[PDB]
Amino acid sequence: MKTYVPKQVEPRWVLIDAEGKTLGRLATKIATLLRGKHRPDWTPNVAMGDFVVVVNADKIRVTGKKLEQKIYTRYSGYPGGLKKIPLEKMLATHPERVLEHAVKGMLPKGPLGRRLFKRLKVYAGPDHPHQAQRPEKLEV
Amino acid sequence: MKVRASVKRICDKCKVIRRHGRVYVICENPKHKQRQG
Amino acid sequence: MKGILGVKVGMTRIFRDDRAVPVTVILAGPCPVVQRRTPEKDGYTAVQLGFLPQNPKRVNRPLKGHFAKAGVEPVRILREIRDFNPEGDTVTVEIFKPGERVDVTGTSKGRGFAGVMKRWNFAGGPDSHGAHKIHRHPGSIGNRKTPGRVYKGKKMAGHYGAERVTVMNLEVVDVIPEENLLLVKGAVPGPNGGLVIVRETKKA
Amino acid sequence: RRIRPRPPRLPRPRWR
Amino acid sequence: SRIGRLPIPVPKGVSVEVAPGRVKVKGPKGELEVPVSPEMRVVVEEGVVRVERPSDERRHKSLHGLTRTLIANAVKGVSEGYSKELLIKGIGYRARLVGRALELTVGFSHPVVVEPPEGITFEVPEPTRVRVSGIDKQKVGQVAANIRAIRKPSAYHEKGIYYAGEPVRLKPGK
RNA sequence: CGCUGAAAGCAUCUAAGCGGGAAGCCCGCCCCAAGAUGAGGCCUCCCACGGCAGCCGGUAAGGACCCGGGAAGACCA
RNA sequence: CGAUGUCGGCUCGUCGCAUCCUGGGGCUGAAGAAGGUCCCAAGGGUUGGGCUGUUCGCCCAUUAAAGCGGCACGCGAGCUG
Ligand SMILES: [Mg+2]
Ligand SMILES: [Mg+2]
Ligand SMILES: [Mg+2]
Ligand SMILES: [Mg+2]
Ligand SMILES: [Mg+2]
Ligand SMILES: [Mg+2]
Ligand SMILES: [Mg+2]
Ligand SMILES: [Mg+2]
Ligand SMILES: [Mg+2]
Ligand SMILES: [Mg+2]
Ligand SMILES: [Mg+2]
Ligand SMILES: [Mg+2]
Ligand SMILES: [Mg+2]
Ligand SMILES: [Mg+2]
Ligand SMILES: [Mg+2]
Ligand SMILES: [Mg+2]
Ligand SMILES: [Mg+2]
Ligand SMILES: [Mg+2]
Ligand SMILES: [Mg+2]
Ligand SMILES: [Mg+2]
Ligand SMILES: [Mg+2]
Ligand SMILES: [Mg+2]
Ligand SMILES: [Mg+2]
Ligand SMILES: [Mg+2]
Ligand SMILES: [Mg+2]
Ligand SMILES: [Mg+2]
Ligand SMILES: [Mg+2]
Ligand SMILES: [Mg+2]
Ligand SMILES: [Mg+2]
Ligand SMILES: [Mg+2]
Ligand SMILES: [Mg+2]
Ligand SMILES: [Mg+2]
Ligand SMILES: [Mg+2]
Ligand SMILES: [Mg+2]
Ligand SMILES: [Mg+2]
Ligand SMILES: [Mg+2]
Ligand SMILES: [Mg+2]
Ligand SMILES: [Mg+2]
Ligand SMILES: [Mg+2]
Ligand SMILES: [Mg+2]
Ligand SMILES: [Mg+2]
Ligand SMILES: [Mg+2]
Ligand SMILES: [Mg+2]
Ligand SMILES: [Mg+2]
Ligand SMILES: [Mg+2]
Ligand SMILES: [Mg+2]
Ligand SMILES: [Mg+2]
Ligand SMILES: [Mg+2]
Ligand SMILES: [Mg+2]
Ligand SMILES: [Mg+2]
Ligand SMILES: [Mg+2]
Ligand SMILES: [Mg+2]
Ligand SMILES: [Mg+2]
Ligand SMILES: [Mg+2]
Ligand SMILES: [Mg+2]
Ligand SMILES: [Mg+2]
Ligand SMILES: [Mg+2]
Ligand SMILES: [Mg+2]
Ligand SMILES: [Mg+2]
Ligand SMILES: [Mg+2]
Ligand SMILES: [Mg+2]
Ligand SMILES: [Mg+2]
Ligand SMILES: [Mg+2]
Ligand SMILES: [Mg+2]
Ligand SMILES: [Mg+2]
Ligand SMILES: [Mg+2]
Ligand SMILES: [Zn+2]
Repeated sequence: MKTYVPKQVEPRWVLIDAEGKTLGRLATKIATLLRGKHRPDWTPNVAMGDFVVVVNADKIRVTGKKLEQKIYTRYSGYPGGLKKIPLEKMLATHPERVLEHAVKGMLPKGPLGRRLFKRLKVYAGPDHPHQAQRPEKLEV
Repeated sequence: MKVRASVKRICDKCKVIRRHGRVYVICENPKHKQRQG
Repeated sequence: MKGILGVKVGMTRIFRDDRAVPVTVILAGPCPVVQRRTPEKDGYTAVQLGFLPQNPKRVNRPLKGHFAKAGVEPVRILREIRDFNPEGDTVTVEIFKPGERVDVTGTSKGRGFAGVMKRWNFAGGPDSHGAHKIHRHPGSIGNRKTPGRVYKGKKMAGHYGAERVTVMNLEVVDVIPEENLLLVKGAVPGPNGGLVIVRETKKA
Repeated sequence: RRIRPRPPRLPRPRWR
Repeated sequence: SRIGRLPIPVPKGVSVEVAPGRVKVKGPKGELEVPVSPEMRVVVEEGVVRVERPSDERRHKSLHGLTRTLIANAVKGVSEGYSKELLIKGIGYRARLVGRALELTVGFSHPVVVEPPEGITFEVPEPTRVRVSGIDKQKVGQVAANIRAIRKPSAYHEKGIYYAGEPVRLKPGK
């Protein structure tokens, strides 16, 4: 007998409210949902995890003094092109990237890895445009 | 202001405070003001 | 933020108060507006100006259809001016009076494949004292094993010119509205007969 | 800046 | 030996009303909103308000005294009000009102205008006395320090702007 | 450098909070830039073609080729 | 050691900051001007000559200043020699 591998399944849609949630402790469960490791028929070689819509990513919460001390970082390739950006300003200017970055580094590297990052759809503010899918609201 | 690694009182009117993660020493005689560093 | 399209025509010096002022002359007007960018429609705010009338033969259907939504005759060049919403539906040289200061944007004279001396003002090598076939050469371009590579944006020979250049805060010396001319003190990018953009300056 | 002069290790590449 | 527990006498008749994280203090001179840590408890008694701590550790002993003087200074604000005086010294220096602003002549190449912010009133009796008048205690000492900053007390002479009662310690010149 | 201020009846720029403060940091200026595969937006143009998410053909709006050239340019563009 | 070309110059730089100048500062045995001292700050800038192969240094005339250092004592499939 050989281990069941599934006929490719249709995904599930999922809405999460990021308000008041700690950054890393939402990022972990979101990354699990993306990987489909909440599924009894999980198959490591295919993308079967759900789609995850995140709302109120601006009101994501954070412990310690991170708001001023967490530094997201970028290298442009030129001499001097290391840019430091504190979490404070990241939230004021691109508040969806906070959750998107955190969630990223907890997703495998590689094609399937960077293919799942596109099945996460983080939004600031309380609404999202993915009404057509009618995502089951998940509590985490 | 004196910056050093040994901030001590110098006179009896000297005061040892710790503001913003650093030990200062403030006093009415300005030559006594000290930050640690 | 007023702006107008025009061609650069040539340079001269007029005289003004016992002082000779170098000028370059720009055939500015007139520029019919053919589309308006609004925050509802397009997110930002800008006016699409046209310039130089064009032989209706040489204008395809889609382009010709664009003009018809606005009732503008086929024109040669279309260009936007950002954060400009003029009252009329024709921008002319009248929006500039003398004393004002302008920014002029134009495609510079292309110098083609430029060596490291003409392009980046390098010094090259000696012309005697032993110099060996490196007279117009750049020299070192790196270090050694560390980093063992060349920095991005390392200034080298290559193409130079025929790029956009905005020269700023030029005094508007005169305006000849009958001729759609526009005097401008100093130098303006581009060759004679090249299309420039004249805008209200951003200085103080 | 090294104060003691550093002796060379190679002779000048001499035509064979 | 304890500021946090000393009750706050409420004059007649200023209202103190309690809310989460804030207490409002209406009064004949205005109103002021005082923010109160939800760890401290503000209780309205007969013509007296009182503050209590929910424990006996460092942060609760600290929030106690602070929130007390905060409500205390809020009550003196909407009843008596607050005021500081500044004493211009030095031969050239003087000051005058201009409608509502304050024009200081303290020896620059220019006078210095100061625009009073909301809730602050400028008064000039003598031309060497300026009076910062306001209901908000912290806002008053602010503005006064701002004005004194414009020409702080020199260290070698008796000229500048001096706080009412500020001593005049100088050092020798030669 | 301060304001207001406890723990610590005083004091303290701080433990709650708020000011002020560098050619430096972030925006601003100029230039590149949707291969930004996350490949965006707007205006406009053609449109149900014939035969067994496919295929083979004829077309539409357009485009390319070739030619005269150009302060564009090594060829290409 | 079946080769990792070696000083100095030229050229092209880039980085660090134990900061020469410019900016912001506290103490001063700070009257003022001008200094000393320490703190923050690496954005930009940091001249031309005489001497010696010289780096270094001394000197001339200036300057806001004439910083010190890493990059195989940066850089010979770039040049010099
Ligand atoms: Mg998987
Ligand atoms: Mg935080
Ligand atoms: Mg792996
Ligand atoms: Mg000692
Ligand atoms: Mg004291
Ligand atoms: Mg152009
Ligand atoms: Mg040149
Ligand atoms: Mg050049
Ligand atoms: Mg040049
Ligand atoms: Mg030379
Ligand atoms: Mg030469
Ligand atoms: Mg030779
Ligand atoms: Mg030879
Ligand atoms: Mg050669
Ligand atoms: Mg030769
Ligand atoms: Mg080499
Ligand atoms: Mg490397
Ligand atoms: Mg070009
Ligand atoms: Mg000028
Ligand atoms: Mg000509
Ligand atoms: Mg033309
Ligand atoms: Mg040496
Ligand atoms: Mg041989
Ligand atoms: Mg008190
Ligand atoms: Mg005077
Ligand atoms: Mg105090
Ligand atoms: Mg605080
Ligand atoms: Mg002040
Ligand atoms: Mg500020
Ligand atoms: Mg400047
Ligand atoms: Mg562009
Ligand atoms: Mg595209
Ligand atoms: Mg584009
Ligand atoms: Mg990317
Ligand atoms: Mg893809
Ligand atoms: Mg597109
Ligand atoms: Mg858009
Ligand atoms: Mg050209
Ligand atoms: Mg060609
Ligand atoms: Mg050609
Ligand atoms: Mg060897
Ligand atoms: Mg051997
Ligand atoms: Mg070998
Ligand atoms: Mg060999
Ligand atoms: Mg070899
Ligand atoms: Mg020499
Ligand atoms: Mg300095
Ligand atoms: Mg200074
Ligand atoms: Mg000093
Ligand atoms: Mg002095
Ligand atoms: Mg003196
Ligand atoms: Mg330092
Ligand atoms: Mg610097
Ligand atoms: Mg000689
Ligand atoms: Mg010798
Ligand atoms: Mg020597
Ligand atoms: Mg000097
Ligand atoms: Mg100086
Ligand atoms: Mg010199
Ligand atoms: Mg160097
Ligand atoms: Mg070397
Ligand atoms: Mg060689
Ligand atoms: Mg050499
Ligand atoms: Mg080599
Ligand atoms: Mg020889
Ligand atoms: Mg020899
Ligand atoms: Zn003392």
